[PDB]
Amino acid sequence: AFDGTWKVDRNENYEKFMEKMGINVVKRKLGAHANLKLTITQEGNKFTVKESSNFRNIDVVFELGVDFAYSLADGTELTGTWTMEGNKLVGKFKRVDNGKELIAVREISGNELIQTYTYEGVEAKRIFKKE
Repeated sequence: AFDGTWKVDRNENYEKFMEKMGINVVKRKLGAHANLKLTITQEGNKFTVKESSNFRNIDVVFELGVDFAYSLADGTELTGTWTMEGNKLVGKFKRVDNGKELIAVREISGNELIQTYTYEGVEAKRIFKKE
């Protein structure tokens, strides 16, 4: 493992969007409604290896600083960057829905992870990770 694998959660869009975005009938709550495993390992300027989620499971593509634009569980809505060293995270782009560029944190604490996503402005996170 380049850094770890630690795996459950993510931030709640299910909260952000729940609280602010659109909320509705938990439509854009991609925040919480799935198990997932997160791993990150290949080159050293990277953080990327993780195939597990409620239905799909594969997540392996990163750069010293990039993320994707697609919708984590809908049409297409996401940003691309993630720029840090492997120890912390900070990288961001604007979403796909039109453009919300905000995302910056590593998920790490003793062993507990923190994925803080953002979008125009909402940071939010939910994770308790790693065995």
